Amino acid sequence: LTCNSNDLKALEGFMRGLESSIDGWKWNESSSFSSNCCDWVGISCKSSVSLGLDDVNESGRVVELELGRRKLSGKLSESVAKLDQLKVLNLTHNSLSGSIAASLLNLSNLEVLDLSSNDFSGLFPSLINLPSLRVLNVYENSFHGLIPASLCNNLPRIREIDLAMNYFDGSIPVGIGNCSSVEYLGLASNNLSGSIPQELFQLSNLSVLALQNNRLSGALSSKLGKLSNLGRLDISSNKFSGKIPDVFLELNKLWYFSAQSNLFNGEMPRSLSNSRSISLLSLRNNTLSGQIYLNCSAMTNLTSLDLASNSFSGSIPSNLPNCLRLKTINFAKIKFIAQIPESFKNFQSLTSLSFSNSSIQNISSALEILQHCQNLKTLVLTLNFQKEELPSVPSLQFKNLKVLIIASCQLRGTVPQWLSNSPSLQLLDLSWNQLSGTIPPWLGSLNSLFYLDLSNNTFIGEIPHSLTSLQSLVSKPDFPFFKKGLQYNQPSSFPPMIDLSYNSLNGSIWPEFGDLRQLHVLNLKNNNLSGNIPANLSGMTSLEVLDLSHNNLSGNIPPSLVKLSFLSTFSVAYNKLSGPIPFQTFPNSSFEGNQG
Amino acid sequence: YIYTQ
Ligand SMILES: *[C@@H]1O[C@H](CO)[C@@H](O)[C@H](O)[C@H]1NC(C)=O
Ligand SMILES: *[C@@H]1O[C@H](CO)[C@@H](O)[C@H](O)[C@H]1NC(C)=O
Ligand SMILES: *[C@@H]1O[C@H](CO)[C@@H](O)[C@H](O)[C@H]1NC(C)=O
Ligand SMILES: *[C@@H]1O[C@H](CO)[C@@H](O)[C@H](O)[C@H]1NC(C)=O
Repeated sequence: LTCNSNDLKALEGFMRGLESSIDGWKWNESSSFSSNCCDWVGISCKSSVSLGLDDVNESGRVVELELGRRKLSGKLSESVAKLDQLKVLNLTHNSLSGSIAASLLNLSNLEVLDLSSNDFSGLFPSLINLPSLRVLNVYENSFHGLIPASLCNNLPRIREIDLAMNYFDGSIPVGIGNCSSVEYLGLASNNLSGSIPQELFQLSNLSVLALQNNRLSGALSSKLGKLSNLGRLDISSNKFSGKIPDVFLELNKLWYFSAQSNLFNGEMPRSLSNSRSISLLSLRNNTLSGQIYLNCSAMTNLTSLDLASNSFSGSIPSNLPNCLRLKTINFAKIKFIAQIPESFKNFQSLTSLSFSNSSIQNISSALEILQHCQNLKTLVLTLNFQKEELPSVPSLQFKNLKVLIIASCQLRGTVPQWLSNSPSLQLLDLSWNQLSGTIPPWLGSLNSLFYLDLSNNTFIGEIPHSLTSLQSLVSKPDFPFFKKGLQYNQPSSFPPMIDLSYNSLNGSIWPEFGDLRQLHVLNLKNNNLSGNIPANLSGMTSLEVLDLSHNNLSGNIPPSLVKLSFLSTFSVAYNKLSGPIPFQTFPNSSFEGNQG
Repeated sequence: YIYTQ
């Protein structure tokens, strides 16, 4: 309750290292805030008696400094190491900088050091004496150099070591094997290199090992089988090569395994195909090969499977619907040279599916099957079914479908009306096909649709008026997409768009487009459009991109469109237009090919 | 267009 005087000196030193005052602390000698540091915010005290200090003069001792998200700036003063009873130092998510005093890593009573999300820099101190530390958390800072080779010399109680999102380099020190009690080890997102020292596989209590985003190389040792408590293993984005070891019977707690973007080859180990515990599996972007085999009686926890962008061949496994928890499958860039199995009509757990660029044949059969997966919300068929016909068979219904992408298939046919059976559609991409006919008016009736890519087809006739009444354009999970490659994490990462470009469309642009106030992107380029440009286009308040180029448009560019305050890209190029322009800031390539 | 990988 009454602040120890030596702790006050120490906290005073701590304040001196800061750029700005902490509210509630007595920052200067002026008796406004109380002088008792135990009264201050972020400071917790315990009596000297309860800490087992036998001093005749009792006092409250500072046991906890909890400063998270305080906008603290400046260095971490060497004086903090003068708080000899400090158990918890939590400075997470502040603006702090400078290097770390070796004195801090000398505190005998410290349980928790959380410096995460700051700007700290320099070498990490090589001598670390923290006999009481449970938690070493430096995640997201600017530290560089070798990980201290002596790191585990004195850390007898260590549970969590998080060095992730820093600049550390070199190999994982062989001494890492002496952190016997460690449960969480993150090294992820550093500069680390070389092979994993065999010594790491001695850490028997390890439940989370995160190595992703480094330069680590060599093989993945069969000694991995020794880390028997592993829940989560992430080796993604490294230089690892060879085969994935067959040790997954031994890791029976492993629910998360990500090896993606490595050099792995060979078949998936059969034990992984039998793993009872595995929930998230991502092997994508390797050289893995063979027939894909999954034992669905065994893998009852499997919820997400990403084998994409691998060297596998053979058929699409027909037993997959029997993995009854499996909700998401990314099978893209596996060259099946096959049809989707009929059993897929029974895959009722499936919510997300991508066969993109997988050599799938017979879109007719494929869709007649997949319509029966009642929970399917997203489907990616891009780059398959080359030159085939997009079936108009009316009996097709994808009821819960949110996202439908079949692009760059060169598909013949028209926009099929059975798509109106997907009333909750958010994203539709039919682009880069051979599609013909007119653009169906019922598209305007889809109240959740914010993204429509019809571009690069043979479409003729008018722009349907209903598009100007599109509700989501008028008014206000993991398996990412790439746009042709820029990554988008979910459907809503795509800004609302109408792309009708590279068709034969005719008629004019409707004034009612000005009703679409949530539209970010309108691309009408390379059509046969005629008439004027409505002044009502000034009504689309969210418009960023408007490309009318390569059309037959005439008249004046309405000065009113100057009212579009977010408009970042504008092209009227290669039309026939005349008169003044309101906007001096758009390049000439935007106005060129007009006369006037 | 959109693909996955
Ligand atoms: C640090 O404190 C923040 C709240 O400010 C908390 O969310 C975080 O878990 C703390 N760290 C530890 C190791 O308890
Ligand atoms: C695939 O992996 C390689 C390393 O093997 C990496 O450099 C590349 O960026 C990865 N590609 C994608 C799209 O993830
Ligand atoms: C599709 O697959 C082909 C053949 O592997 C490859 O060359 C191309 O880069 C892939 N394209 C996309 C967008 O996946
Ligand atoms: C349109 O689609 C074809 C067929 O894939 C493609 O080769 C061409 O580059 C595309 N044109 C534009 C401008 O997108």
